[PDB]
Amino acid sequence: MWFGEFGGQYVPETLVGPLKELEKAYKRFKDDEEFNRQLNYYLKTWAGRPTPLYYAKRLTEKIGGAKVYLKREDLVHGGAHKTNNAIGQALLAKLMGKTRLIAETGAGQHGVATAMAGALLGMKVDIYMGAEDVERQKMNVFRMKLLGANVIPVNSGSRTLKDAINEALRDWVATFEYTHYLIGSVVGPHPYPTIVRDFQSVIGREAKAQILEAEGQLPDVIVACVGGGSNAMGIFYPFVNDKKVKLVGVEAGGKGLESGKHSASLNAGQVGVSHGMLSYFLQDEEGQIKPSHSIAPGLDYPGVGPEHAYLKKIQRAEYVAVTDEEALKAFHELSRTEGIIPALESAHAVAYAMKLAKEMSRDEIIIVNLSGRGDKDLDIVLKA
Amino acid sequence: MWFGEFGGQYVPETLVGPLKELEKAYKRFKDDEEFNRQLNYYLKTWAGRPTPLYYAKRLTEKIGGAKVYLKREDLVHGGAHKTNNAIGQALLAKLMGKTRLIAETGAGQHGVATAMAGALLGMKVDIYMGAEDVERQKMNVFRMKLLGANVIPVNSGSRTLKDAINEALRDWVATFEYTHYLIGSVVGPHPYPTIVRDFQSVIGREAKAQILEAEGQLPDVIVACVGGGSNAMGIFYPFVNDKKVKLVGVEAGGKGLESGKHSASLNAGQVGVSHGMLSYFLQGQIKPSHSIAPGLDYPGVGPEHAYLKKIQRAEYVAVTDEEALKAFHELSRTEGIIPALESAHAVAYAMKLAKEMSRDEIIIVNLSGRGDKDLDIVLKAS
Ligand SMILES: Cc1ncc(COP(=O)(O)O)c(CN[C@@H](CO)C(=O)O)c1O
Ligand SMILES: Cc1ncc(COP(=O)(O)O)c(CN[C@@H](CO)C(=O)O)c1O
Ligand code: NA
Ligand code: NA
Ligand code: NA
Repeated sequence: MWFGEFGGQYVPETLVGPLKELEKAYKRFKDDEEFNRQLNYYLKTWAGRPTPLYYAKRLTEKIGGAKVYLKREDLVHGGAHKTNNAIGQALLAKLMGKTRLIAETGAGQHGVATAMAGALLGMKVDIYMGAEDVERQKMNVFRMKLLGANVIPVNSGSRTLKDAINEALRDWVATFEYTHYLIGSVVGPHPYPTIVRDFQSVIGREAKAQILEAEGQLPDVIVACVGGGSNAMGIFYPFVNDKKVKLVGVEAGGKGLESGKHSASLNAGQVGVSHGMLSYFLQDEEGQIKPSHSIAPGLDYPGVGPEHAYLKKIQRAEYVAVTDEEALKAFHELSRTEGIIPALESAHAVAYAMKLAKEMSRDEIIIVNLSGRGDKDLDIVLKA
Repeated sequence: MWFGEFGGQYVPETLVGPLKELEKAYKRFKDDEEFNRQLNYYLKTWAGRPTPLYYAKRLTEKIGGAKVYLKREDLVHGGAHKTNNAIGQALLAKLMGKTRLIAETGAGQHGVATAMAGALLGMKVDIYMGAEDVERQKMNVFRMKLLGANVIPVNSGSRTLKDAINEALRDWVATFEYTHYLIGSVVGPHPYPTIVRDFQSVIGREAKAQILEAEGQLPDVIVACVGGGSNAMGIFYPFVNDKKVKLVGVEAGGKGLESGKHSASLNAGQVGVSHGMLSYFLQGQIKPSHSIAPGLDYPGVGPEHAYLKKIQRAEYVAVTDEEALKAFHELSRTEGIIPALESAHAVAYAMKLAKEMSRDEIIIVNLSGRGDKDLDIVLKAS
């Protein structure tokens, strides 16, 4: 339940039962032969795993310091890492006898991933999405509709991701006998932070085998963007006990950390409770969760998962921020230099890795998690 | 040079030297270990090959006949099979000492693939695109620009794909010393039909190993959409000498074969010489095609398909806009895969064919691309 002081299960009594049933089923199926056979079968044949590890040679030589490798989650079916978790949980839900999936989404990538997994397994899918987010994600909303899902616009509160989560929790209270709430990041009440990290850890396990193949040794640094924290936990987790491997999480710096328009929960937030968890949140003086800002629509969650709060506290991982400007610069740079158009979320990680590589030796190795592709962001990049 | 009577190299004398230089370079490099080292390295680590072969269980059960497997070229970097050929030819060009790639594109996928390959290998890229196509492919034009390529609108003729090819040929004639014309399908003068097919044959080589792993036997039928014909040749070619494997190419039937608003060159075209090759073309003058699928816009077809049709090694059919759009929706809802509108033609035909076959028989459908590029077309139609 806990990662030191962070995490927990801060929910009404009506969700204790459902969460207990979920934890029970997860413990039964996580190491089950048939569950893992099916999961790996879908990840391979439908999602296209393993994704490659790409040496960005041109980008590396241009900067003139450390080698930059890219873990290519942009190539997963759906165009982002979210699919890995969507399949895992959707299959778990099917084996628990559930017939319906609900999920929140901000950027729309988790919504699409959930709609895809639901279609694959023959389940109903309703996606809760803040009305502000529906308005700016027309194409992802259309993708979800083509996949057979219904997108439910959320008009309560600030009409954003935090509000979508609140409506989904309210739905799940009444519908849990037949509905699984498919949370999309390492957030929410226990057991969700643990489950989502476990279903994304395939990223790190592949990346470890692939870097040993390419370089014969573990990397010096792993860099990943951090919204709620799932792509970062996925690549980090298999290296946590390799003590010489530095772990760097990159939050959205927005218009700057001192501007009050960013999504850097670990950097600038405070401890608090929301969505069932004790973690870091951007909060005002009256304990209200604040709206976050980022040019990357997927770095929109005002909190961060408790396992990242914990890794920061024990100083196992370092957390930094990169601005909208720096992320954009990286979006263009990677597109031009390596012929890969990254998601704006992922461009934050690329932006930091480029800064860091310049300060490091040519013998050293950085792995960047490229959490998604940039096709979804083309209009945003045009406008900025 | 020829596939039966089809193909050849019917070009002005100014193109003969350049084509002979390309032929010689290709013969040198095609089985060279060093060339193949670099090509396989980029296909694996950058493009993400091999793509999976997926058993569409829900689609199969619903139809109630043959097993339907999908070769997942939708998962290749860039979202379509075009990348396989773009990398192979861009690398060839690089090794020949060229500094610039030019390419035609209609739908914009070959344009993007060429832009990506050029960015990867440090080569200038100019994409010729008919002004009518530039106009309705806003996002692909923008992906190309983000990738560092210049898009040159074509305002001559009908301002579509055939005219882009004409302009690119005029450019290449002048600039071939340092420019490679990176043709996107199995069309044009020898050696292009052969080169493009060879660079797409990885699709079939994977699919063969994958179906032997999954089912312990070769498939009964392979189904692929046919524009110029590259994704179909890619998956077909490694099975040509497996006598019991049926090969089915699916052309764009458009508004219906009787309407004359389609792109079914093999079904309803006439044999003739154009773009340096003897093949089937729609027409007395060659006309622009119609299809809901922007990628099935070439008025002609590759000469190797003309040949397979004539010897009856492959069967060719047509699927309408309406049927393709139905299949786009069906695959999205039933399997959670949004296909390209081009590929949806193959899916549509495969669904018709599977119904008539037994439950132990196997169809492989080539899913040539993903449908993200077609979302606005499908929004307007539906
Ligand atoms: C491509 C990509 N990369 C990174 C992230 C950040 O999330 P993570 O920190 O859980 O990986 C997201 C989040 N996207 C979420 C939240 O808005 C969604 O609902 O789609 C993403 O879409
Ligand atoms: C996804 C997809 N599937 C199929 C085809 C048909 O081409 P083929 O028959 O050469 O495979 C295309 C063609 N696309 C070409 C022609 O317009 C282009 O310039 O982009 C495509 O983009
Ligand atoms: Na792959
Ligand atoms: Na945050
Ligand atoms: Na045609």
